[PDB]
Amino acid sequence: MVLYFIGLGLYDERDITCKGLEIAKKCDYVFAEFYTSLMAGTTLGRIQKLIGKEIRVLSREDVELNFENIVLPLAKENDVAFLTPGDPLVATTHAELRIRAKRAGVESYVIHAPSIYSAVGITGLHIYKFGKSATVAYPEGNWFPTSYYDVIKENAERGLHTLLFLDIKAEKRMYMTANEAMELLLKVEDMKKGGVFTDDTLVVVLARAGSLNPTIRAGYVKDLIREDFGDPPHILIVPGKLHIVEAEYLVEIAGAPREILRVNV
Amino acid sequence: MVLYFIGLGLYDERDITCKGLEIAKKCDYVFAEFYTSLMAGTTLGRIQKLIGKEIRVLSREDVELNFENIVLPLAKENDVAFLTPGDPLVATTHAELRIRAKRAGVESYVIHAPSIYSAVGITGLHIYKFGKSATVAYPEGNWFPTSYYDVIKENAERGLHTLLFLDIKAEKRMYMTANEAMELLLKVEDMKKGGVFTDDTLVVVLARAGSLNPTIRAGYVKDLIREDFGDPPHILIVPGKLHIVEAEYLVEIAGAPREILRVNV
Ligand SMILES: Nc1ncnc2c1ncn2[C@@H]1O[C@H](CSCC[C@H](N)C(=O)O)[C@@H](O)[C@H]1O
Ligand code: NA
Repeated sequence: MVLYFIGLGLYDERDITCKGLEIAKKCDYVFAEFYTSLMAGTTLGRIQKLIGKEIRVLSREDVELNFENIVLPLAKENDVAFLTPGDPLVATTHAELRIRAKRAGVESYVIHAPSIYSAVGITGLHIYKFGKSATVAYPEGNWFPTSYYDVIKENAERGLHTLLFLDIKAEKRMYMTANEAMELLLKVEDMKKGGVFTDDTLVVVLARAGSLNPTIRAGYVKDLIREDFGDPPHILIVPGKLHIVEAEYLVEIAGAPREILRVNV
Repeated sequence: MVLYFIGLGLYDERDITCKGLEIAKKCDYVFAEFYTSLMAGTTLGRIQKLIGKEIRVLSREDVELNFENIVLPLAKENDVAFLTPGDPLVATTHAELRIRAKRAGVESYVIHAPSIYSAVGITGLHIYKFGKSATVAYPEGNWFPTSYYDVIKENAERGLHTLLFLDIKAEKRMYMTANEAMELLLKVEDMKKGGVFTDDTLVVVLARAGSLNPTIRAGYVKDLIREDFGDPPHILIVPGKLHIVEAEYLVEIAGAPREILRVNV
């Protein structure tokens, strides 16, 4: 009578840890959701074939409203697994599902998996220099989210990098690209005019982390805003003050303009 | 002709990803480093047994000074693997190694794995709320470093959580405990008197992230500074103002006192 939260990783079914795989193979019932992120290199079949079980995919509503009615009941008499993209507790609200499990008298365990939050290390930017993170959300009707713009400003003033999770509407199969995120940011800059995000701002794009050939690009907005970074998922990063070696990496590995090697201390 | 940077995960030999294990097994040579961190829930022998390859351990100097004379030469005519605890490229000096690979005409690919950076999500604290990260270092001789205290100050001041890595002496296999870290911080608070870290400060301790039975504890320094958090390694987090959902998780899951539901929200 246990519930396992198991991350599947960044790109394909093999990004799962061996610990999670062996545990998943021996669970009675296996559930999962694919609305918190996109694993571009795999399919449900591949996942099912890898763990040797049929997986019941749950919708956001099934989880947020009926987790305790669909999943927990079974966990009271069996060993149940709940699979998610990346790490199950990073930039999701799944952590609260553990409280529900507790209230239903169900023991829960977390099996971590590679996450985009730590994968940013592949950009060459020192991971400890990242500040507050934010999400660039799609404007809805007359509602135009902008708080993520202030997060960048706040981190930039402190010389810290800003990681920007990009929006996702799984049901509409919509995955915000770094380009769309750059366009939204420019529109917010146009209205707020804080000199936070312009055509001359240096940004970094990481696409399909987890795959062997992710797209890692660094450069000025004016040049990257119309560039093709490949299929989603994407994340956008606005670096703060760069260390010489961060700039060297961005140039040598992310194809940034050599001139960023010239750091303004 | 190929060098693989492969993460070993958080705690034991099963924390590597299925993808990382397959690739490691197919490599001609396998190197590893255990100076940036250790795999406390396993041994070199168990890791070597799992991969079925002999693992040549490299020291900090081997890597930082001679990576190109020890690892890259073999990577020119074979498939080589470089294993590191956690997620590759997280340790600040590792990203530069890919530049060294490029300069040597060696292709490199990164195979991610869980990192404490994302695994701390198990504390219930929202990831986007973490600010700049830092390391608590042991004072030595006439050197009393305190920047990690200022980091906590700048983060907390902006409502952000501060992730604190604790000092480690890999070669001597000696870890700084959360208890020791708190003592130092109270000591630093006594000299700077900035009202950042006191007996009433709320803190979270995460130990053995990755294992199925990690220690997640939250409470005030006055009650935790002498509590036994078990075997290392320990991770210390000084949360900023909490969101009610975070506080509820720390209470129900991390045994935090209900007092935080009114005092720290
Ligand atoms: N492989 C990947 N490459 C690029 N961005 C990714 C990614 N996986 C997730 N993201 C980013 O994160 C968003 C989902 S947020 C949920 C993150 C997940 N729990 C994790 O641990 O990674 C996506 O919309 C995208 O912006
Ligand atoms: Na961070």
